[PDB]
Amino acid sequence: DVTPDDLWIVMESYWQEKGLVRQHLDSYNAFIERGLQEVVNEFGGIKPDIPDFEVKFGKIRVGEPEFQEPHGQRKPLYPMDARIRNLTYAAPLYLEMIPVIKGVEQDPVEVRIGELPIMLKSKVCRLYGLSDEELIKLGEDPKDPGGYFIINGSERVIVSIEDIAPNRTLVEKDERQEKYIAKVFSYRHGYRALVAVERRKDGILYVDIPNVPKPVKFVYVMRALGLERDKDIVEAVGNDPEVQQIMFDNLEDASDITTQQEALEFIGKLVAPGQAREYRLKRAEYVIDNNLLPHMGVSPEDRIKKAYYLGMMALKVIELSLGRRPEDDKDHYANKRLRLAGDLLKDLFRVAFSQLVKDIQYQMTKTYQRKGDKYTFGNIHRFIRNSIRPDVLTERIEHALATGAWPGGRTGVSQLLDRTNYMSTLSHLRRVTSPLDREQPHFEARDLHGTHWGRICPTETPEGPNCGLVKNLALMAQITTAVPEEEIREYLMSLGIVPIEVRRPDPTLWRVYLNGVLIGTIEDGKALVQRIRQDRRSGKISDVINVAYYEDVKEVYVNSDDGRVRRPLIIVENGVPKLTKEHVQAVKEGRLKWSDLIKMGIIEYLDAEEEENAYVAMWPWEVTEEHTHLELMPAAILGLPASLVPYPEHNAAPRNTYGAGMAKQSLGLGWANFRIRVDTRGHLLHYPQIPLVNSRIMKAVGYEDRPAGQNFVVAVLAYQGYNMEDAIIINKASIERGLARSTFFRTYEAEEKKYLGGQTDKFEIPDPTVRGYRGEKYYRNLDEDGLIFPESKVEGKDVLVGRTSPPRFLERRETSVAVRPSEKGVVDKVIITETGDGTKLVKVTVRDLRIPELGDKFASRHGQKGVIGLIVPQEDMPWTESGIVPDLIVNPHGIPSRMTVGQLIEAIGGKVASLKGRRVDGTAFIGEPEEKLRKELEELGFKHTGREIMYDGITGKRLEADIFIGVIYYQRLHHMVADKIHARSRGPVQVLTKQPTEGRAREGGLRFGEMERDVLVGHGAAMLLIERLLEESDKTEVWVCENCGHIALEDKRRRRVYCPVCGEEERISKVEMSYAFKLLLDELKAMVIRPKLNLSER
Amino acid sequence: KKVIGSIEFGILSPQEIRKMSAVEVTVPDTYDDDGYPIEGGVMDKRMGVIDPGLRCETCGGRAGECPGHFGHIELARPVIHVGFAKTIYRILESTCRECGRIKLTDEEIEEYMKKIELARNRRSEFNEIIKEIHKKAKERMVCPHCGAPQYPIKFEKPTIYWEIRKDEQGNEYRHRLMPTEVRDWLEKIPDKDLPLLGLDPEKSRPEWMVLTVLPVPPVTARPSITLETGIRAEDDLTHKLVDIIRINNRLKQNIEAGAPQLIIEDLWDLLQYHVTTYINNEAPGVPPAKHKSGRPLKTLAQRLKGKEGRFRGNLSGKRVNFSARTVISPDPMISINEVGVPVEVAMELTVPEKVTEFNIERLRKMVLNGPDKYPGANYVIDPEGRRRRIMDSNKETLANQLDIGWTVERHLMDGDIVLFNRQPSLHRMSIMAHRVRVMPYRTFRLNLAVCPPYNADFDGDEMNLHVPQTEEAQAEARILMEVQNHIISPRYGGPIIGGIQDHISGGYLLTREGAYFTRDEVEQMLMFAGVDITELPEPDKYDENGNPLWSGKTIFSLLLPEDLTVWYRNKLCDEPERCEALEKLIEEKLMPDPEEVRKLAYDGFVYIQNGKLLSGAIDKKAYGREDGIILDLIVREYGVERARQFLDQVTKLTIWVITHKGFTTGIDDEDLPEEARDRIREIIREAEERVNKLIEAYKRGELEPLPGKSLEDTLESLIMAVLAEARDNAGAVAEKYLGMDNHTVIMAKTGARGKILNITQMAALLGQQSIRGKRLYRGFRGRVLSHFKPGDLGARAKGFVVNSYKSGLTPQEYFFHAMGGREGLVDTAVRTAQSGYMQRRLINALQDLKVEYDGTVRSPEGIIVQFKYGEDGVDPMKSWRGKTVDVDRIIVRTLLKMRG
DNA sequence: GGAAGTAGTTACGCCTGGTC
DNA sequence: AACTACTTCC
RNA sequence: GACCAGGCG
Ligand SMILES: [Mg+2]
Ligand SMILES: [Zn+2]
Ligand SMILES: [Zn+2]
Ligand SMILES: [Zn+2]
Repeated sequence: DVTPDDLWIVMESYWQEKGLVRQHLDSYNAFIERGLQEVVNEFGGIKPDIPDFEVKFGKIRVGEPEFQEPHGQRKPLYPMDARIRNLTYAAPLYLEMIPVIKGVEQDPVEVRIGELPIMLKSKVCRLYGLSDEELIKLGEDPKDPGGYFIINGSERVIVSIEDIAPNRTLVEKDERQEKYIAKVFSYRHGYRALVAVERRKDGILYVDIPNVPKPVKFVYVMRALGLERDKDIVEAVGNDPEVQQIMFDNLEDASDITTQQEALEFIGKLVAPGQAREYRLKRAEYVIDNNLLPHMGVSPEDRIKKAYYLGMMALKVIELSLGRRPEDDKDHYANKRLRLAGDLLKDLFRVAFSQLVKDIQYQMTKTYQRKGDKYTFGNIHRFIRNSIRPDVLTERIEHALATGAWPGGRTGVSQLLDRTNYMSTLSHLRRVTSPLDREQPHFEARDLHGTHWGRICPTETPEGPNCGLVKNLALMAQITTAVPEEEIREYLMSLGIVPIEVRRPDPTLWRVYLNGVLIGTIEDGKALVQRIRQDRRSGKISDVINVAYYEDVKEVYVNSDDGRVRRPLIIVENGVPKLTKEHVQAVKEGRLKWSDLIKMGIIEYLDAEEEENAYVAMWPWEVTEEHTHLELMPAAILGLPASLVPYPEHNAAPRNTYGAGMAKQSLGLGWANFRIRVDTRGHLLHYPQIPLVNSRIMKAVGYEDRPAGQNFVVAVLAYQGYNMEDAIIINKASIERGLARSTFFRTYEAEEKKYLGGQTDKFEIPDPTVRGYRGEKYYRNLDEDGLIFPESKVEGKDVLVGRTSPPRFLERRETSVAVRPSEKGVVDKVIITETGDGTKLVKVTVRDLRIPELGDKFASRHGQKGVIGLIVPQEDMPWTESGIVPDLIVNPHGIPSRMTVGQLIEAIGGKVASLKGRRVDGTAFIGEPEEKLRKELEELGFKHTGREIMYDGITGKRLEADIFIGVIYYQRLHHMVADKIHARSRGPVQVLTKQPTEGRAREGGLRFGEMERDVLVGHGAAMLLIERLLEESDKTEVWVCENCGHIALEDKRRRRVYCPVCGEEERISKVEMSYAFKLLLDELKAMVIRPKLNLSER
Repeated sequence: KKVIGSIEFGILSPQEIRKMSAVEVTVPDTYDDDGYPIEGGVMDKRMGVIDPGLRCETCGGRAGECPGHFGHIELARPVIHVGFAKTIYRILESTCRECGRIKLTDEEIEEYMKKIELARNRRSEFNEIIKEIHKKAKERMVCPHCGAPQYPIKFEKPTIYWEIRKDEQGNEYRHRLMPTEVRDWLEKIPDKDLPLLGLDPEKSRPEWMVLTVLPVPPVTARPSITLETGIRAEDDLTHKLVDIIRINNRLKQNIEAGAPQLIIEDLWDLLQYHVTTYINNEAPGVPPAKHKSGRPLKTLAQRLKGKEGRFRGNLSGKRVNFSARTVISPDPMISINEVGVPVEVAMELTVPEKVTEFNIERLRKMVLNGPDKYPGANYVIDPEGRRRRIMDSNKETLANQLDIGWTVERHLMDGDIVLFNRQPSLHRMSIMAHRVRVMPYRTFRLNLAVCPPYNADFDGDEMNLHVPQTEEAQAEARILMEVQNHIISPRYGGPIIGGIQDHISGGYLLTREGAYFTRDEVEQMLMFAGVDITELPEPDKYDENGNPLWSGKTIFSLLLPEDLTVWYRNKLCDEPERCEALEKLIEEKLMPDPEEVRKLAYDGFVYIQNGKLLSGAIDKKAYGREDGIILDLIVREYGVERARQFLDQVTKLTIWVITHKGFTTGIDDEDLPEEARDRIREIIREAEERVNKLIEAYKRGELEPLPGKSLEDTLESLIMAVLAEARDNAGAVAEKYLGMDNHTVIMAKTGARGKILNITQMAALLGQQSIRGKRLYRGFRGRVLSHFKPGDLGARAKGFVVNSYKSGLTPQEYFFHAMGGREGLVDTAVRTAQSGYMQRRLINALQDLKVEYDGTVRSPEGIIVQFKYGEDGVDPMKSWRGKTVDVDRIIVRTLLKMRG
């Protein structure tokens, strides 16, 4: 048979042909190729208030990425210049207009309707299809995978959203009123409708419509949708005798009250309360056509199909009532479809295009009315061109991408791309999020599902509120892109399916559902499914098609939608997998590609629905005749940061989660482009190293070309109690030789802002006569131009861009840019450039050398976080009989409570790899077994247990016990103690509350919250509570009139204190209270409440 | 100077608002084009000034010094206060329409007045009585005092009062009650009728609820900041006031000019909506007032309520000066009551020290050093209150002019008292006072024994450091909050500050059987621990080379009180017969011959006699997070300084032992022989066969349900019981075979770190995984993964992991373990949120309860909650593990003291 | 007594950046 | 959302 | 200044 080492070649070919960001690129390419034109086709031509004029819409075209200079013209624009000059990497969008004058169409005019931002490495970007040298010449890292946008100079990545499958009805139990609830999320043109039917405890059927304030009896809706005959309704809902009786009982009390014509009026009463009968009818039919089952259509011709779909939903809820079917799981991945960059862009562009269409209509009507018809019909091209106003669409789209607040309630869709290292960027580009609120305890939604196998990483998920709700894709996951539904419908109908109009469903007849909607009926549904999959394997049917059946309820589901997470499997027939040794050799020699293997029907893509019908084997030697598929590589079920962990199955799951999460925070050469890149913060490990024990997936992906971490010599012993409690002891000599050394980059930005009236600011060294002038020492490194020379040492509070702004005090004010108060470094790079509007812009990059010290956080790939508790000289470190000195010491007390046997196995493997001169394979399930590693260590001349005889450095005698020592790949995280230490004696305060400001960046004060107040009270410390909460935040003195209790007024001009409310001058005394309480008294004296104060003598 | 004795809350009268105001605002504008405030606008200088360079017209003070002053807006037509809407509705439907009386009988009036005078102390009884009066008045149709129909009043969401009258014969109409007629109705209410409605005759008036004059909050209460772009960013209150002024001006114009009543009513409703959203934007049933951007505005109600509101965000808890935060790192070489402070923080934070007779020289030296050198000062304050920053060309003069009575803000130095806090702050030990010890590097240092109170674990933890500034606060901290105290937890009356992992493991390596140490090791460990000693005790053994050797028990006894005597069984007791023999020997006379005890010495029975350890090994029972017998006795019988000294010495000693003796954990720590592996394999095989038999019996209907649950639940419970028992048996085999010489076993049996479950999961099967107490079921239909046949209920197919961590997990078992870990990690956050909310509720309910000088516990109004705290008068912190007094311990201690 | 409505809460800090 | 508790129509 | 997102214990 085929070894798993031979299936590894096929998996590597899969990752070679298709990158790691193929979901974003595929979705965006589909959006550009067809999505924009689809949206424009939904948006019919603009019809203004003109007697005989209206414009049709032609073909959407997107040009090359170009930028319109403020005083020049459209130069070509490349992503580096877009992300350096704080531009948006967009392209002109052109739309043809067909003017219809009195029913006839003239020649088209092409007008630019706005700019569309371009995702990097897509089919329209300038980086597409460029060799490594060409990308390098453009100042780009060839390792960068694209898939993100550049908006106003910042890199924005759109995170996929794990929504519920549209147009699919799910049944479940309310468990409160004993009412069975079946809801569907019908989608049409970006609008979702929550249509639900309800069987209450009384046995009557109710339907909920989002815009109908109250539920309506189901038979009323069924008759309003064109079903005049009662018997027709009973037949359409179901033919089973029990269901027939239920529908008869539900319909008798409906027909005795509301007939066909009465139902629309009854709905209208609730929809449009009042006496306007025609308006009630109009509103009822509007909410029927638009707000009930919009996916079926909005025309009255689609009302009948709405009735059939509602009858099917009612039949499902009845079957749930009878218990013939189980509850529909909402976490089952057959019921969830991802929303990608393509569809989210489609919806956002739809909203922006609606705004532009309405604006152009307004402009056309206004211009026509306010200059008549002299040139509107004399030259229609100028009339159309001047009415365009294209900035609306581009501003809307760019604002949505930059802020992340999508149209509707969606928020956080677009997030700032993480560029800490390779792993963080790729994992962010492979991330999935859930729309549920993170505060609530979604126990069923935060847990791992069996359908996540091969689709979602089981171990990589953040800790805290987002646990389980933020997911990352497995390495084998593939997300579909929709195929045209009409061709699929036609092919399925040709296969033998007869539409429900001709043949009605029966218990002995299979119900076929395409894309979640019922299409027809067939006998022997298993034969139909077999024919479908045989056709797909033969190649005549596209890859995206997936089909499954259910013997329990006799239903065949056909899926061809977009956003389905799938995994590849090897087709097994009659106990023999389709993949053979010659296929593997052809793949290895480059004669065969992954797409070829998919097209020949050797490897199959299955989502959860089709996988339900599968019986998958995990190893080639486990295949029997009953198996339907074989696992290509079980180690690919993990995510990318989770695949960084070696021997992950020898660790506890929480520690694997910790390691996967901490792999995205390590320091290393994340991108070779870092030197010329302008970014707010960045790190650079000076000597990155390949993990000696590493998975083959890490080499296949490309992590080896951008490593983040180093291999340390680690001894597991307790040393002077300074590695106690997860602390770490490190070697001073190793640090001084370059171990874990790094540099921190910060890029300050200063813009020469152009205010109104020509009042500009100036880059210059300000004279001391300007207002807000800092010390003359702070401008020491500045040049006469106003910019700091590069490679000049800069410490805290020193300025980099001397700048003065026009006066606005009630001489020129100063607004120069200086380094942050707690940050030092050397000026690595000073660039000067021009903004989008044309003002001068300067970026200054400061690099600070961060040698490891006490408090810096270190982590291993197995989840063992820790900070440096001590830095010990080499002569104080213990040494081995072989001359090996540890670079790091970890307390043994952290091993057993955490149960990370994988770390010990990795230490053994690292020692063996170093001794052999060959790196050790640490793949998830096919890596080198621990027994082989121990035997090899024994044969190399060392103890098989990994324990070695060690000597104490301080006293010189050998330790009593044999010390476990090895090589473990430790990574330095960006949580440095220099970036976290903060101390505030006294500084700025907020204007509103006079309390200290918030934040390390603005000399903030630490919040002494109410929990600490209760802690202080429980100690009995009353004066300490006064000192901490009154003297040190907002202590003030107020004048109170003893006669009235209001706040007295002190006239500094007249040198008098009095109460305006009563005019008292003798009964006035000071009180001492926090300024926040005086503000509270002010807000209480607002909204008309009198807080009279009574004073006591003390 | 005065202090606030009480606060009386009332409703401001229109005359009060008119007199208290400094301006009447008419212009709905903020600033002019040049940048100066518009006279008559919301930012008029007669309401205070916030922009630097301006001057106040009411105070004459500059920005930040003028407190702020109120203004009023004379509303053209009165509006209804949203806060008092339901109160106005209740009063309207409980009082007469024409005369205004409460519509209650005079006998009922006098009886309810008498019942109001009584039962006023508690709010609940008064509220219930008010509801009863409201119901009785609401039901009534005719006013008893004057014959008049009382049409019922309907109330929709805010400020919509709608009473229903019979317009025609048999036809009724609802008439909307405008604020004018509502207010007039309220003025007609007499003063003798207010108490039965709950209103105060003087501090409140029902008519004042309908507000005709709106106070404008001062400028300082709604500041506006100028953005770096040059544009002005106003507050939400400023915008809402501008809109209110604009609409009020429109209404006044339409009223004086003359308009159709419908337009006037529409403008009136617009003004009412503006005022209602100004007072409470999230009031029920009102469209929130949205900002131009699209977000809703934050108004007075949002200013007050909420976690980010005024009360919780700026009154109960607020940001403070003289605080610091950085990562914490371990430091076993500082005392338990000390903290290592970085030089940067010590130089930044200062302690105000008034110069006196004795500290004049030191303050002169530190003024000479200045803000640069660490033992220096930052500021010098003369007695007049004028402060001067120390700098070059100032140090010599300020040092010369130090005199006496001046204030010098000096740097932190050794011995200073500070507050140290890791702030998830659950109990009162989350903040304790530590003595400052200045350290070179930039991280906080903490002794290991003080970790359990803070729950700190040196994995990136950060702790806040607060420096008390007044001498009263410093004394309070140093007397009540120091780390020497709080060794015993108030929760359970047991030691919370004790050895954690390395102290326990090193103590076991020290005191265990056969553990001996050389002369150099003994001297070095005694010097390292800080134990004072000038002569070593006589050695216990002699090496084969004649070298003297000391037992670990002698070294441990060198740091015990010479009077201490106690015996107990620790966790290392595996053969109870030896412990019973030792107890039988002790019980005969209570002073057994030391050599006789040494003959029967056992590691599982600790027996200290006159401060000499004669049997037993140091365990978690000696000192630990809970049940530290020796530490508890030392802290209860010898004081709290002796406990601190013993804790420091024993921690350093055990650390030295574990460091220089070698303590490691390797792969071999999870190894089992072939016999143990075979026994475990047979255990799992028999468990799987039993589960198969149960499944087959359930499939044939052979099994019958257990009481209280169905057949399916019976089968599930039986399967889980079998699997748990199999895991227990495999763990028992592993425990039997691994032995006590394994370091992983050593730290688990001694309680230093890890349980038996960890060793079982690491050296034997992992056991059954479960979510919410059930077997793994979430996945496909009839199965969990698609690698198992649907409908399978077997052990492996439902989450029973048959592999150890050492043996490596199969992919199915890996996914099952991932599910278990996920359920645990999900549980943690939900539990912490629920616990935090419950703790907040408990604290807000029990905050003020305290013990009076007579021994009782009383509520703030004087209500006695407990006539004796804890029903016996003993503080749980001072109690003996919840007991009033340890009678047997006292008896044995006294008998040994006298008869000894 | 329902049977809906309505309102009120849902741990504590801290850090970073980005846009208004 | 998911809990409670009132309130309040029935 | 408040909003969002991501992290840390
Ligand atoms: Mg921690
Ligand atoms: Zn007064
Ligand atoms: Zn003033
Ligand atoms: Zn009356």
